Amino acid sequence: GTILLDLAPEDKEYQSVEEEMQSTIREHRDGGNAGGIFNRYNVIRIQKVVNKKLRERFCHRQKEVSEENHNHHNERMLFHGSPFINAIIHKGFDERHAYIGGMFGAGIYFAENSSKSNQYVYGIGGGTGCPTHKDRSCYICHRQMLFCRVTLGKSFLQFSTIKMAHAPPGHHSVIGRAYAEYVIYRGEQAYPEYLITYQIMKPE
Ligand SMILES: CC(C)(C)c1ccc(C(=O)Nc2nnc3n2CCS3)cc1
Ligand SMILES: [Zn+2]
Repeated sequence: GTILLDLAPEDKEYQSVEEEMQSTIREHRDGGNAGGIFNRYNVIRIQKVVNKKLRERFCHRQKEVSEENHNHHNERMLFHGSPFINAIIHKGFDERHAYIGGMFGAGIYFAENSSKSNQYVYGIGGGTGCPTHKDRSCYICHRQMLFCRVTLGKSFLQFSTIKMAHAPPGHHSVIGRAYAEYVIYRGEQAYPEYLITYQIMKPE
């Protein structure tokens, strides 16, 4: 099944992913309620997910999208957080477990900003936080999030909240607008490329 490759801190690839993660921390409108308070992550581990069934399904989808998007994937690296990352890296994304409460409909959601996704690591609104301390801003418990290859194909820009079950005709994804949220409606338009294990760090 799924094989995890551990990246070394010396690898440029490691240093790019951590750079994307550290440099996209923002202040969120809920004052850090869901995701905690921090200016930095402490990155513990970065692992590359290798799964043959999933790579195959991703590629397949990727080709269909290319055809309808002038032979462009429009692939982006985006974050995703969920308390079921473990099911994700073994069975892929599953739109049947879509974010029912999502602003732009029932799809699978991704962020440019790591701090956005981190808000969903323990559940929606941050849930009741970590299992041990029930603390959404815990600094001890290890969190995991995904930095994913996401096939956006042709994106539809939505500036209003609106329940969508699927992308608009001729489109493969929705970009919704504070900051943009990227939504896909098919699980195979995302591959969980990097599994990041980390902590949020208490500001000094
Ligand atoms: C399994 C349950 C708890 C239903 C679930 C529901 C929604 C999400 C999710 O959408 N997470 C996420 N990661 N990055 C972003 N988001 C949404 C904003 S941008 C993850 C898990
Ligand atoms: Zn904890």
